[PDB]
Amino acid sequence: SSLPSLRDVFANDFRIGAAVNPVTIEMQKQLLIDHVNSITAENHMKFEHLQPEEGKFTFQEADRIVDFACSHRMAVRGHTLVWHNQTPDWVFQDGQGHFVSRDVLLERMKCHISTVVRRYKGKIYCWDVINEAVADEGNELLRPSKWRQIIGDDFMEQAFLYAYEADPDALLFYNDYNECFPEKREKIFALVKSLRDKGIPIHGIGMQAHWSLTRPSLDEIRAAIERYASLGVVLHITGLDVSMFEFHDRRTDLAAPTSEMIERQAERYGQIFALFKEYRDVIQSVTFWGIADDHTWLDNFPVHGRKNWPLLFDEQHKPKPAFWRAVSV
Repeated sequence: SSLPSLRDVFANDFRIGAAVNPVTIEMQKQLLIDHVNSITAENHMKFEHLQPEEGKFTFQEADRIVDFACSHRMAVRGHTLVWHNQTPDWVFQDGQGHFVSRDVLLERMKCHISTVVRRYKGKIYCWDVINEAVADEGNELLRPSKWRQIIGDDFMEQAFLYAYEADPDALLFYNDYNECFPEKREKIFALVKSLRDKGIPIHGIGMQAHWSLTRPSLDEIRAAIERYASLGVVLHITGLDVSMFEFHDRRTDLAAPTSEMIERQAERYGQIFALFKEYRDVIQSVTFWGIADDHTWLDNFPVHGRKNWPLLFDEQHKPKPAFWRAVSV
């Protein structure tokens, strides 16, 4: 009513987005209409929800998400084309059950990318082409995956070129999490620099920002933004949430967040959006992975069956103290 609108507050700085599905669009419709000007599919544009079997395309739920966004003047981010998760086994197998060749997987990759991207061309302005290809642990640069194993390390080059051919007006993104821990930051920077230095059409880096109250520090976030911005790419914050639990905190029995967690989350969100507003010249969109605490994937990850309170609105869709600091930067 008298509440400020997130997209309006940040009109001059970046788009404000939310990850949704057909159910949460109904359940949180008014929040979305009042606050966001960008929408991402939380799951229904991943491989397994678009081509569950070869040649069987299931666009119904993704269509509903795109339809909602377009009927409310919201942009859409496409998430995601090539990922080591949520991809069916058929993609990598032949009739016998063995792994396909590099040429066969490339044909399947191109056909998926072309069919998916062409359908939403001119409604979807950018795509997370490659998701989470960098290793999250160890000394290696690249996480193992059947994509990488079968095609080789140039699978990402091919995926970007395929998406560019299908919609050359789209902004194409490398998207990843823990993007601000220095060791991983440098892997991501190295990987993207490598692709850009080969003329590969990668225009943006997606910072998932699945963050905690403590990690990463404001200094690590600032350094990552600058390190990524120095490549000349655009920056999207693609899956922002602020977990009430650190990585080591696998507690199951907390039925409400403490006054201290709520207060420290407000302060944390205030600091994060001040930092974003400061880098408004290179950050063009900030998407939350949800919008209110009645739906969050953090309820079940990394601990199944608990509850988390990661967003700017509570389960009753009322603004949290985090809301007020976020909009007053």
